[PDB]
Amino acid sequence: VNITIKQHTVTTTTKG
Repeated sequence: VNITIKQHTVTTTTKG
């Protein structure tokens, strides 16, 4: 899975 990862990455990436 790369959904949760990409998600948890939005926390440190704040991608919109």
